This record gives sequence, structure tokens and C-alpha cells, in this order.
Amino acid sequence: TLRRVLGLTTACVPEEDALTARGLMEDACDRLILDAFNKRLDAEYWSVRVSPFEASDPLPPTAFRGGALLDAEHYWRRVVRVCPGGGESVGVPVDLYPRPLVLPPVDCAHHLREILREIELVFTGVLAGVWGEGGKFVYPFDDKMSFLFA
Amino acid sequence: LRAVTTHDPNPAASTEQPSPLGREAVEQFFCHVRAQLNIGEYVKHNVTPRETV
Amino acid sequence: QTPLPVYRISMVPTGQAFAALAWDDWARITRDARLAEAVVSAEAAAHPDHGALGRRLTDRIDAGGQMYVNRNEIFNGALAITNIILDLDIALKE
Amino acid sequence: PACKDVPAFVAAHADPRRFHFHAPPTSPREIRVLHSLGGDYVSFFERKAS
Ligand SMILES: Cc1nc(N(C)C(=O)Cc2ccc(-c3ccccn3)cc2)sc1S(N)(=O)=O
Repeated sequence: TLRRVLGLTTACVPEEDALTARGLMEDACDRLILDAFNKRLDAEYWSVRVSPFEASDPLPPTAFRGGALLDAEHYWRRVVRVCPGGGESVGVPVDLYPRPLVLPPVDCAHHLREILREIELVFTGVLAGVWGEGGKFVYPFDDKMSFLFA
Repeated sequence: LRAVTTHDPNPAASTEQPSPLGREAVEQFFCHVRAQLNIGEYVKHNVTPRETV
Repeated sequence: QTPLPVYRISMVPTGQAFAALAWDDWARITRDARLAEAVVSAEAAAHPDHGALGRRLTDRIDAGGQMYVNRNEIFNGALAITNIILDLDIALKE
Repeated sequence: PACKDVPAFVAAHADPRRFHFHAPPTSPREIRVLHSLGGDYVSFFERKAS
């Protein structure tokens, strides 16, 4: 997206470039969330490495049954937030359960929100850094493309 | 009632002026009768047609 | 193969018997109201219409045991809805 | 009124897909998901009275 948006050096008033940039950034977000759907069942792909220092989800009482798998955990805890039943989002320590895993559908309405958060940080930096400032690029995930997962 | 109050009894020198009651009532509230006239304009007021492609 | 329908069965005297099925004998359930192509074609020849023709066509019409007596499909918000199913409750003066 | 296949229409009421909320849709190129429409308690009478 940044390679395409700094390729817009075509002679234009700065105001025009801000909009034809924000449109492309929103389109890139769209193409990312569309491809996210085709990997909604790969829990290992939607996994975050929590450090032993960071705040961590509480360990389910059945992850203490991995046998010769609890030993692999030395530094990182790989957690995926799944959504059993409804409303509640619970964390699953991915590497403490035998494979292949069976899980409730992955709460992509939580991981994609954080990924998008950092994407909007980068996009707000570039939007307010090359052209005129004053624009916090926000993608309406909760309305435009929330239905795909929740 | 302030629009019908007179300041002189002579009908050709009366100070009464046209009343705004019905025109104002029609302009604001009775202008939305078209919404309920087989148009679906009430939906158009709050439609939010979110169809993702 | 998922996703799957989930039904609710009211039994006698009571008891909500929930039933999740992967396939079912719907041919048997609808067999009573299934009109053969010959019958419908013959009625169409007798009545070449759409209002008077539907008239003739309509006029020509244990939890496991209660499955084929009472079913109530249960809405699943996770899945996408493909049919507009409206429940018309008509009240009558006479 | 202009049904070109009456027998099909009659033998379409017996297919469970025609009367199931989340039935399989009966080569899809594009698909438009209407996932949100109007809100609740938004009547013009209610919003004017309030
Ligand atoms: C807020 C606003 N100001 C408008 N007034 C002045 C009124 O209703 C005044 C009124 C109208 C009827 C009654 C009554 C009394 C007994 C039984 C039923 N009814 C009481 C008072 S209307 C309302 S509105 N726009 O929410 O309908």
C-alpha cells in the first residue's frame, strides 16, 4: 500500500492526493480482511506470542494436560482468542494441545482489530506526514466488514 | 392570535395580517405525508443499506 | 457436514426435545402434499388460469417419533439467511 | 401470473430449501451481503414527539 501510495507523485493539489491516498488505504484494508476470511479456521495463523512479562490470558484447566508438550513452552505463549457460545471470547494456548486441534470459530473480531489498529497507526503517520496533516485514517471495521466473522 | 389582533376598527385600515398557523404546521409535520404514500421514504430516512460485495 | 439445522420438538405432555440433524427423510414428510406431474398438467389443461388453477391444486390437498409430527427450526445467528420466511398471524372477525 | 413452469412451482413447495432460514442458495460470480438496514424506535412520530 505504501509503495502504491508514494507512486502517486503525479502533479496534483495536495488536497486531492490526501483523498486518493485514503481511498487506496481503505481498499488495502478491504483486500486484507477479504483474504482473512479464507484463513479463518487456521488458529495457528491467528496466534499471538505473549511474553512472560506481558499480561496474559488465564490458562484453561485443560491445558495442564499436554503431557510431553508443556516442556516446549520456555519463553513464548502462543494464544488464539476463540469465541465459544456467544459474547464470551476465551484464550486457547495453541501449543499446549495435541494436533489436529478442534476449536470453536476463531474470534477474528479481536485479532483483526489489533492488526488493523497498527495498520491505522502506520497509515495515519503516512497520511499526516507526506500530505497535509489532520487525518486519522480509520477503517469502519465494525460496520463495513464486521459481518464476515461475528 | 397575535396575527389576528387588530390595532384599528376600520376594515380598510386594519392592521391584522395573514396567520402562519396552518402553513407552518403543514410545512414541518404535514410535509412527511409523502413518506407514507407507497414511496418507502420512511425507509429512505433511515435506510443504511449495507450490502458488502 | 456442517453447518446443520437445529430443530425443537414439542412432545406430549411436555418436553422440548432438541434435534440436530445432518440429513432427514423430508421426501416422506412432504409425500402427502406431493402432486405428480401428470396431475398438475391435467389440472392445468382443465383450468388454464393462475387464480382458479391454484384453487383446484390446493383443494386436491418418543422424540424420534415426534420428529415427523412437530419441528421448529431454530434461528442461528452465525449462519447467513437465504430465504425471507414471514410468519403471518391473521386475526379474523368471522 | 406469468409462471412459465407450473409443475415446477408446485413441486418447489416440497423442497426443504425453499422454507429454511439458512438454506443453501439455489457458479456465483458476485455476492452482495445485506448485513444491516434500519434501526429500532426511529419512527418519525417518535423522533418528533421526543
Ligand atoms: C412532550 C410533548 N408535548 C405535548 N403535550 C403538551 C402533551 O402531550 C400534553 C398531554 C396530552 C395528553 C394527556 C393525557 C391525559 C390523560 C390521558 C391521556 N392523555 C396529557 C398531556 S405532546 C407531547 S409528544 N410530542 O411526546 O406526543
